[PDB]
Amino acid sequence: NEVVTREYTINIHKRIHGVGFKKRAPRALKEIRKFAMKEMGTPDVRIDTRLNKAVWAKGIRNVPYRIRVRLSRKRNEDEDSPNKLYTLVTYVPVTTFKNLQTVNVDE
Amino acid sequence: MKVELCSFSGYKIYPGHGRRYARTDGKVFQFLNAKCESAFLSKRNPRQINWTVLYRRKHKKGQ
Amino acid sequence: SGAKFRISLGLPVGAVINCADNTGAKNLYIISVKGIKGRLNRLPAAGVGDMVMATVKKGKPELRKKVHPAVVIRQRKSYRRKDGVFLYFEDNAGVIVNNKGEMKGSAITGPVAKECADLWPRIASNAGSIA
Amino acid sequence: SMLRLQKRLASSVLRCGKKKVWLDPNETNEIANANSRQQIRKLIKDGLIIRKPVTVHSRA
Amino acid sequence: LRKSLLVQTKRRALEKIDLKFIDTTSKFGHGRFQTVEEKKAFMGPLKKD
Amino acid sequence: GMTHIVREVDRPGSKVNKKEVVEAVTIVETPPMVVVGIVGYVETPRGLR
RNA sequence: CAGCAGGUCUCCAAGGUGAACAGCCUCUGGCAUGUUGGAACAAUGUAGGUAAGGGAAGUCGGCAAGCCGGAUCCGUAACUU
RNA sequence: UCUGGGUCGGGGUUUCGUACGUAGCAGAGCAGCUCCCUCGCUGCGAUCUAUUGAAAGUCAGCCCUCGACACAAGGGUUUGU
Repeated sequence: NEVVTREYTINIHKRIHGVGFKKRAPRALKEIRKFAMKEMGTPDVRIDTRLNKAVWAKGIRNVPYRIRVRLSRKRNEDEDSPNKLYTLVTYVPVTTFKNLQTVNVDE
Repeated sequence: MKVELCSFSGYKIYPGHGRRYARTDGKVFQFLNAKCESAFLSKRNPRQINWTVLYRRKHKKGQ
Repeated sequence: SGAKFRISLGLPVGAVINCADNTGAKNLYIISVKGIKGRLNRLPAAGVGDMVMATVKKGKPELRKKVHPAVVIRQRKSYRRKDGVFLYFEDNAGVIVNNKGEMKGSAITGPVAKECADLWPRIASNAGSIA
Repeated sequence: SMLRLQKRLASSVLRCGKKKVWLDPNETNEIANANSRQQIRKLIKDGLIIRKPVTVHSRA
Repeated sequence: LRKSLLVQTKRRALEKIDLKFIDTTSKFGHGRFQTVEEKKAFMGPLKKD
Repeated sequence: GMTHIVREVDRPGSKVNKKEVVEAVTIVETPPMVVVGIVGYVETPRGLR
């Protein structure tokens, strides 16, 4: 109920339409963090390295239109952080993008 | 109310839209928008353009 | 009887328009438009069908170096007819005329706009094709 | 911690730029105490530091 | 909307209005069809079937 | 929104007599009202209170 | 007067495109964008661009901007020492 | 609580113009084998046709969704005749 993980797809073109060429990719990582705090209630969001590679795989200017991403709220069992829960966000390689919904996967 | 067929593309041009073009020797051509207008002014044959009706009358497509 | 029904006008003072008649002239240098009251720094422009003051630059020398009245019969700027059609004639053309509306010439090369015909019925007499 | 010293020495021993010097990020704590060459040349034999390959510039 | 304060007595204001055509083409770009049925008949069959 | 009207203009004395035009209009969706009260006003020397 | 877009004498010079040690991209080598970042994209600005029709009618003045531009085959006037 | 809004997906509309792959006896021709057959076979080969009005985008400030996902009376500061 609190350590649940599930699939999501994020349309970048919705969240970057308007910004300049040199700030498209940095804004996208900020929008993934903003998107992760809405569904998952944890304000602390960690973006895994392969997801950062996937957004930057086509340059800072030509950010990919659609991306399929996995959000996983975790336990935070080691750090005595003021936040008891965090979300680990990782990238899922997907070939075809049409007709995929936010399915709830089982860990 | 006279709907009339575009000279380059071949789509029906409703009376409120389109553009009228008449060259010097005396004949008149009809364009639905500037997309079709820009092609005819640069000597582009519609028969080599895929999306026009005359392509479909030449390649026997559709129907 | 016949009104104007204002159109899009795009031929200001200084434009050279070709001669579409048989007076021997080639071009017409627009010097001023007859009927324009004016405005500060606003160049007097003419559409099709307006009596305009022109001057031949190249052509027959007995027509050059003097002032001739003219009526514009073709224009490049797309103007809107009242039924909602946008027309342009791929060139700017005019004819040499006097103050009464009588042509110096006798024949017209190229079409003449429909609104130019009814304000100037004598221009429509020698027009080979209309609109 | 501070591996600026280790990268400068790793460039001189390997005769490379230090662009091709790759320090091990996961097991880092036994790299910082090697504050000289031949303390890191042992780490070359230990596989902690590997010369990165040249970026490919294809002539084909 | 509000009724006019002035007393409208002109041939422009008192002209009877009879419509003849309604232009219901798409305003989301340069449309060319009034309705879907007029479009689909001219569009013919599509790949999405 | 806005759209065209093709209509017949029958004004006398014009050049557009017995010919058609296109005409820009504005579409205003006008839902019916619900009356939920009345108010009264009295004229005063200081205004209309 | 400074970690100042200023000034200061020299050695070596990869690959591609391309006449070229010209301009652009990449390798070796070097760096974090040059006394800071985040949020919006108001006016007026600085630096770039585009404009239907006319083409200097603007202005003291074609100022600025704009046109042509490389190579190959023709062809090339007045004048002249 | 007219249960609502958000996200995705689905269509509608539209922008551009026919995607990769496959197949072809199209394809200027060229090369190999040789049953020296060269309409014989196999390869390279700009491009062409069928799939293919195809592929891609489509609100960030376009329209319906009740198709999936979770969320939604939750927090803080003040206000008295």
